[PDB]
Amino acid sequence: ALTEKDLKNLPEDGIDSENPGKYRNLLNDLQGNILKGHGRDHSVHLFLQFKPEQVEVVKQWIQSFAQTYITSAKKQADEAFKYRQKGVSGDVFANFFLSRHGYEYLEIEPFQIPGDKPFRMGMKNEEIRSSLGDPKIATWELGFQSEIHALVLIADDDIVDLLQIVNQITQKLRQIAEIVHREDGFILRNQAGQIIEHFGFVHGVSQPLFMKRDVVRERVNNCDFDKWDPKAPLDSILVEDPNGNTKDSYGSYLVYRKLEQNVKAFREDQRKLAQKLNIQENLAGALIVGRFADGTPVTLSDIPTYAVTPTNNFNYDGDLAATKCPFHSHTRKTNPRGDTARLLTTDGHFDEAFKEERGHRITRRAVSYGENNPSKEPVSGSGLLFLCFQSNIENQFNFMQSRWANPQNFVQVNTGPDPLIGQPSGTQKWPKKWGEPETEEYNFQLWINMKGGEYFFAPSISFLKTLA
Amino acid sequence: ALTEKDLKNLPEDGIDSENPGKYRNLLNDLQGNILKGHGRDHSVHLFLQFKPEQVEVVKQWIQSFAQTYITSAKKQADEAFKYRQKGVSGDVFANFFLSRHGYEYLEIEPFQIPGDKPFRMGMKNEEIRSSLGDPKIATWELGFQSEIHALVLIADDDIVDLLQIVNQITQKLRQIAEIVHREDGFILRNQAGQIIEHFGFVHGVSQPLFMKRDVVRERVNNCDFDKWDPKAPLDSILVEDPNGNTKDSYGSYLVYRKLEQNVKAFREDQRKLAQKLNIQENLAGALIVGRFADGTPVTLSDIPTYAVTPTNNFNYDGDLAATKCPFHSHTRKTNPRGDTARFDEAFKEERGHRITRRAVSYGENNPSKEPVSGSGLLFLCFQSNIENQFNFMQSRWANPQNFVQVNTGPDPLIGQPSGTQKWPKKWGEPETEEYNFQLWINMKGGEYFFAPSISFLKTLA
Amino acid sequence: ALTEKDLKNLPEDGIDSENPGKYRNLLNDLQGNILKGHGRDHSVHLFLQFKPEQVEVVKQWIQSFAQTYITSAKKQADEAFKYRQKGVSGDVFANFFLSRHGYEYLEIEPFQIPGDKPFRMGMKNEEIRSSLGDPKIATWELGFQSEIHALVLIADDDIVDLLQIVNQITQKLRQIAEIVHREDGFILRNQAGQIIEHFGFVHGVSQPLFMKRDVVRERVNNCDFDKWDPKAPLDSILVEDPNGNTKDSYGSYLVYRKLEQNVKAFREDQRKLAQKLNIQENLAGALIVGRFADGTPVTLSDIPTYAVTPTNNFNYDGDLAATKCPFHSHTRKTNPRGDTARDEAFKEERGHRITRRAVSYGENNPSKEPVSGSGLLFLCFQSNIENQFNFMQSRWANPQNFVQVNTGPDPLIGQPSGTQKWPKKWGEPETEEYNFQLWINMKGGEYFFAPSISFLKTLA
Amino acid sequence: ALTEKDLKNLPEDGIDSENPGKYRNLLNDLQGNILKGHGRDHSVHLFLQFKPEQVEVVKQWIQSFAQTYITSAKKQADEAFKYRQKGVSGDVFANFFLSRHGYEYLEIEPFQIPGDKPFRMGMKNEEIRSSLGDPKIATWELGFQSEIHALVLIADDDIVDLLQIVNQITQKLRQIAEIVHREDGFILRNQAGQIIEHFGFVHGVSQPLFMKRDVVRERVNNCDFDKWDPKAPLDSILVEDPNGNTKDSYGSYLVYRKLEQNVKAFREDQRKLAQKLNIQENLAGALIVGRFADGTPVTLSDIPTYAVTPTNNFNYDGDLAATKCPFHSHTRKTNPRGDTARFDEAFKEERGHRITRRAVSYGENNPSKEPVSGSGLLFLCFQSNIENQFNFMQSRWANPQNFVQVNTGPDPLIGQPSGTQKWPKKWGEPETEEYNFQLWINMKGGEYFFAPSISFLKTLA
Ligand code: HEM
Ligand code: HEM
Ligand code: HEM
Ligand code: HEM
Repeated sequence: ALTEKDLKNLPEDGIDSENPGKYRNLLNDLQGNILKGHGRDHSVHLFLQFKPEQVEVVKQWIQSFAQTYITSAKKQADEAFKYRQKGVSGDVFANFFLSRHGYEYLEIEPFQIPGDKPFRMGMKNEEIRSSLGDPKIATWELGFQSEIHALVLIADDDIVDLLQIVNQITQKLRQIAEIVHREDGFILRNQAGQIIEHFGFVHGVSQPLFMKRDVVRERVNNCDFDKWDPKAPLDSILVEDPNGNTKDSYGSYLVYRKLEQNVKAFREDQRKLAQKLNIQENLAGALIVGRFADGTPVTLSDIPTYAVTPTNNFNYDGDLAATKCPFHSHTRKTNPRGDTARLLTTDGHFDEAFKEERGHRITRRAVSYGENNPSKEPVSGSGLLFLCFQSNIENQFNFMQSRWANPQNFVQVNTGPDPLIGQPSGTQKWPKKWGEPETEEYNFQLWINMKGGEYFFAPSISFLKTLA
Repeated sequence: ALTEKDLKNLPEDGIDSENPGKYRNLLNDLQGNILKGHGRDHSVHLFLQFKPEQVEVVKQWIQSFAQTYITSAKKQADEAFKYRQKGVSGDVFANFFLSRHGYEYLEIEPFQIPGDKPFRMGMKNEEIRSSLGDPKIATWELGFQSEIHALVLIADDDIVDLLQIVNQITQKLRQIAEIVHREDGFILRNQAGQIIEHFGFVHGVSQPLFMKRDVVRERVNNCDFDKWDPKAPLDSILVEDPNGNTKDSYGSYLVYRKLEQNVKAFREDQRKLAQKLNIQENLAGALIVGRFADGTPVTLSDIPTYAVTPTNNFNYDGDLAATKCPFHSHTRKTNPRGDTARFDEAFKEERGHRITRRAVSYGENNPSKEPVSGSGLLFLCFQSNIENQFNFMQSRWANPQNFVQVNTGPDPLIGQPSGTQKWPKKWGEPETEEYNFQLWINMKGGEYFFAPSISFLKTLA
Repeated sequence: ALTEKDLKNLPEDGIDSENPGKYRNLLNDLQGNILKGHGRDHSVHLFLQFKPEQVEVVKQWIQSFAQTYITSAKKQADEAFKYRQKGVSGDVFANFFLSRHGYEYLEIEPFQIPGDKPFRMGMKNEEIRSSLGDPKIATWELGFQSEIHALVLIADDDIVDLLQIVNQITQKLRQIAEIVHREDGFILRNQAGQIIEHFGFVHGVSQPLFMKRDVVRERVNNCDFDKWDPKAPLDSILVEDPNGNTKDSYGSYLVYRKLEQNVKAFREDQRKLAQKLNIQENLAGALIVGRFADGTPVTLSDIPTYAVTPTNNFNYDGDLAATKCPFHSHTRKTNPRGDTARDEAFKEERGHRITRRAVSYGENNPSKEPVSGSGLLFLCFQSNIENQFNFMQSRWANPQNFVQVNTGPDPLIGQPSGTQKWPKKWGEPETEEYNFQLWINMKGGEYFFAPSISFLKTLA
Repeated sequence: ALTEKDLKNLPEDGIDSENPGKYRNLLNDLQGNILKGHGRDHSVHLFLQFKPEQVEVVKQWIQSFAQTYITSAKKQADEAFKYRQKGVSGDVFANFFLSRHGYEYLEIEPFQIPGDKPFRMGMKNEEIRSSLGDPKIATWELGFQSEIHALVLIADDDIVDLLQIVNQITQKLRQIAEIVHREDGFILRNQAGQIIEHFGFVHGVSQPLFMKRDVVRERVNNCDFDKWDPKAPLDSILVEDPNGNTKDSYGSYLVYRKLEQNVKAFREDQRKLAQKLNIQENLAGALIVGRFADGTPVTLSDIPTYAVTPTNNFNYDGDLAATKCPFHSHTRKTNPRGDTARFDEAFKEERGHRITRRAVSYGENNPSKEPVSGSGLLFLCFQSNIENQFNFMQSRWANPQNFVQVNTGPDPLIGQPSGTQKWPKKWGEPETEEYNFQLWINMKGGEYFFAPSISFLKTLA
């Protein structure tokens, strides 16, 4: 019975998984890892292509997997609650995702396939590739060149147990599917214990928030959200599953991209940038990313502050000319925190324009691959397994990459591409002295390579359980 | 060339140790641990009485110690910078302090001895004892009953190495001095990794800030400064060293007090208070201290809320009647945040009484245990004027029953003598009930010292 | 050159990898993990079926794998030496094995396929199954019911890294092969840090030894060799690779069996046995296995004694009537230490030994009691499967009359189960009958050959 | 009752601390750390000189320390038992030792002072120094140049708590004694978790054994002692305390020596030796010490075996020509395992020279580093006769060039003065080459003490 209103407006404290009220049925039929990350230290990603002419036994397998393993949002919350209260660790965590091709394999009518246009086109689609600035599909890792039908995600803190359970699951799975690709994701940490990505920066700091446990935690640590509200409405991440079987059956769209990071070359380019500007290497890093390695926002400081829990309580209102945090910095390109509402609004509707800007946000659930020692500097074979959720790929991930990160004239003319993820690489203007207007041009090179991926839908659990 | 102006007004971002500008010479000749704490996990405190008739060899020893070991504020900042940037751990940290009696031992002329009156009088002085409400000197631990000339402080994160270095240092030291007392300080922590004191409360939260690294961290991570500005001027902590060699030779006055904490009895009294008011035990704690054990200010909340960086950008403007945080609570007694001004001139004066705390713990290192005796706080603080700062805070704020208002009662944590407080029955409502919270902290000994400029110590012989 | 003499007689200190003498060329072309275990904490086992009509590209893949990853015995020894001397870890460990079906897929002429008869027949063969007392092939786990061509084994101490490297390897591999089954092996330990198996017993103690580093360690730290000599000749494990590129090209035959252990039921049966005999649970365990859980040989003691290096320099000469260690106990069945010879007969008895390279699967917490899904990935090497593993199972463990009439089957591994006679009091003759049940289930496996490296490097 | 027989013959399984039988009174009145090491990870050593004319208050202090802190052998065993059985940690461990000078300070009559001649002479005695090959007393560290009366030893696994307890103990102690020197001992370990000394070799492997727990553990791990019996009779370590309160009152003589180890130079010398002989560096180490770094005996192997618990089950009967383990190697010099008997009576006499080691490390705690000075071994050992045990071992075995055979040369590790050894070119073959391995251990000070019975100390005042 959830209305338009209920989906467009998050409660003030978020959705309370212990007292869900009208969101109870939703949480029971929605898969986990969407509204709140599964939080497990290890994961396995199995990309599947179902075997020809085996539709009925495939459906039986999916059904059994949904009955036995898939974790709902309610189950995810209950497992976290039982762990905190009684030290009892829960079952493995599991998600199941379908591509558009997967829906076709399953003989679901076109009109019943999730409607998102990028999801239907697929990440190999030439128009999609062109719009993202992505490389040719022939450059992708072999696993991703196959037609992918589905993704199985299994996660757990105990790696050896995770491997055993995966090996059990795969016995029946292999009868009906080719496993065309596998990843074993993990969480990289720095010596302070912060979660980082391979270039050494704390990662996952700024997220749309939905669940009470997150909202309340973030509020107490971010000054009552007095500079930035991280809450987001449910309709920025959920969509009705057109084939769900409850009054409140929802899913979300997944973007999966394997992003290789050339750490050695990145560090060299960062040092060179620092030498050219005659600044500290750590500040050069902060100008590229928008934060110091520890998470300190460069809009707020020209030095790292080393807080283990970095602040998210800022906007760029004290930095309108972007002489502290440049317009090109990754954080400011991907989350303008109002820049588009000021700079690109001429009818004066700041509030409406800011709401629209905020509607482009993505909910990240990324993990690392490759080298697990963060002191090392891999050239290839290490990076980020980029996963994010949204209700509209065209308006969220694709928008963020194609309209914000890539273009040289966003948010203002001659900003240049995002030096971390913008394709193609180009020219940025860097402040010589933090907080002062004079800049110098430097072409920071793109040290991230797209190695493959796909768009999926996370269906409602009831859909999956009644497929056979 | 630092002027009156430079000393009375801190720069907006504090003193930048990596780009010190006009403060460069000051930072080279000022000892560390004053403007910013040494931050090491372990320390050794050696209290000295120099041996009679050995003035010249004592001076030679002090000179060698200053040349080899003493850490300047600049060196301290450089060691932290090298550690962050390259993982290289620095030398051991060291301070050296002299008492007035120590200056006299060294045959320094009276006009050249630091001028602070409490420092000159000494912590054993009867007037000082009476003013502080302190116990009789005959009750102090034996080590502190000796005439103390100096204090050597050595600190390091690696405890075993620290002990070896100390044992090396003490070989030549014992030739020229009696070590009359030793402490081995350490940092107590809660399960979240926050620094606490033996009663279980997060500790060292609210400080005067001077250095850029501290000022910016606080501003960025603790919600800016619009309710409470933690910056302080240099003249609230530094004093020109009358015997320094440089144009910018400064020191500071140290108060050292060994404060024994009866954890078992404190917890019992806290439970009895809670049960008398029919409130949660954690809230009873918060009414005694002014914060919950997790650091949550009781003026802002009647429950703990677990902020990772405990809140400090607040004042009592939403709590004028003190029915959330009582006037008697330790934090509100020791930092009234404008109560005395209730303006601008009066608040500046009020803020001039602040102290810069550099305390460490002694005794039991397992924070789950409940020692009765032999555990507590090695209370160290710095200031430019002991009469106006530590002594003022203890004698005029914490102890009196009529500060800040009539019948407030003494600070139930540190006030001497103990007395009667009025406790709100319901947080945020006016009705109170009287309860005599007992004093569970005992003064076991201490002394006042001066941290001299490094150049003074390096050219003493 | 290696002569018959060199293969039939191990040097007194074993083969010295750092000064190999006449064995130098052999160690260069022989895969690791055979003469000495790879010693890595984690492993991944990938069972392969090559895709139809892709023989040439399969050969190219195998060749690249042999050039890039396969660890020789010389490389294995060098990696251990560099690790001890300089702390440098070095590469992942890798083996590659072929089944007879794999040889046929690769269009290798029959006269060139390794000659061992069980190997050629395959572990699914009905005569093999019957001989071993094995269950029907339809009861096997699904992965093992496919026709298996090859096994890729990759191992490393750093599990996360191992997983990344495996995922890299499998990208090109999947183009030319189905991965029909996977295991992730790991090492179970007790609180003292000794390697154990799921029933709780220290495991991997008694082995044929070949390399100096093993021989000397064992001699120095395990009380010399005067009661039991653990050395074995190279011809008890190595076989000439008919397709190697020199006369010094050797391989070995691998037996792989997934053996599920019902820990819960085993412990109950052990407790019931102990109650029936009115003895301590731990002694009942020792009578089943031949050792206490801590490794203490039950022939030597009726109590555990916690030796750090579990004892292996013993025989049953003080226990001829088997009233301390019964004739049915697992250790005494699988290694009679002279019972069958009661000189030439003892040498023959010792020729049946197997070199074990097993690892665990399933539950990694050894305090738990899984019913199914946990056990031992049993791997062993030999030069002659008929005379070694198959002999040990079919002629020693299984039969009721080995080593003497009415001994009964090995209560741990004997198939089918039956009746054992158990001493009421250790060291005294009176026994009582009890049918210990079989709590190990064969879930699948295959026989393979580990070829010489030069064969694999020049296959395309 | 204890008879001559009981003291000259250890029971087959050693003394059972849980069931002591005839040894019950002995274990109550005997200090710990003698028959079995205290096994604590940290210790503090306080060397004392009692203050002139304060004999009676010194006696009262010693009495209170014996009543409150000193650990008997029985208490030590009970604390270990409770810890294993219930996880309950015990009190700190403590010993108290007196020098001959300390006995004289306490006005104990000469006939009542322990009779051992080296003990009475003192380690500063010129004839003692000459006999040991020791350096001039003026080269010792300053702390050891004082007249030392006593040594207080306090030990615990929890370093911070140990420090606090020591600081408490020293308050009353300082009233009646000068603390002339302090060490903070610790246990150095290699990456495998084995206890090592600074040169990197596993240390403490071969010991005389007395207590059942040790005897049984060692027996099971050493092949039922079939090559070497490590047991020793009680009279090789215990001495009747002439001033104990019963006939079951015993003590032992302590040798304490601070031995500095030049790790950097030792490693260079080892590498030079290896290059000259064209052998592996690890084997060169084994030829110096008698064992590889991991403990593997070089008499048994020319390669390390890396067993975490090294074997002790060997003698040199497979190596009579000493071409595997040279006659000069430290282990073979200090424990010939029958070389001097080459029988039964001579081997018994040879075994009577053994010492029971209770050493700990000082200085650098990171074993990967290579200190030149300031790091080493705090060498402690016990015996019933210093002349026949430690002094005999150093002066008659380690030092002489003609022990055990002509032109063996000094022990290259500890022999003073240094000289020439003959090293086998190829392990197990006779041809040798001369190389002068240098002495990289420096004696920095020490003293001989007696560990008195507890009853003596408890009734001293
Ligand atoms: C290997 C590739 C990438 C790296 C290393 C990376 C790194 C980071 C870092 C260090 C942060 C700052 C801390 C945080 O809030 O998490 C961040 C934030 C973020 N990144 Fe990325 N990023 C990557 C790819 C992407 C891509 C492809 C997108 C979207 C198209 C994206 C969108 C975001 C967003 C939305 C934020 C949060 C901005 C905010 O709310 O302040 N990132 N990224
Ligand atoms: C064992 C004795 C003491 C204990 C257990 C103790 C405990 C605490 C605690 C828990 C806080 C709150 C957190 C913080 O800001 O650090 C605090 C604050 C403080 N204490 Fe103490 N204290 C002790 C002695 C003293 C003494 C003797 C003084 C001065 C005479 C003092 C002055 C202060 C001041 C100035 C603050 C900061 C108040 C603010 O700015 O809000 N304390 N103390
Ligand atoms: C899950 C199945 C099995 C378990 C739990 C198991 C367990 C053990 C145990 C605890 C030992 C004693 C310690 C040792 O020397 O390793 C051992 C020894 C041994 N086992 Fe097994 N075993 C299993 C299967 C097999 C099979 C199938 C064979 C051969 C057909 C075998 C052959 C041996 C041999 C040869 C020894 C060494 C005996 C000796 O030399 O004293 N085991 N086994
Ligand atoms: C810094 C000085 C010394 C070092 C580094 C050192 C090192 C060692 C090492 C590595 C061992 C072999 C393992 C073991 O403990 O059994 C050992 C054994 C021994 N050392 Fe020392 N040692 C030192 C000084 C001394 C001195 C001064 C003596 C006697 C005068 C001595 C007597 C012994 C004895 C008796 C053994 C055992 C011999 C045996 O029973 O096999 N050591 N030493």
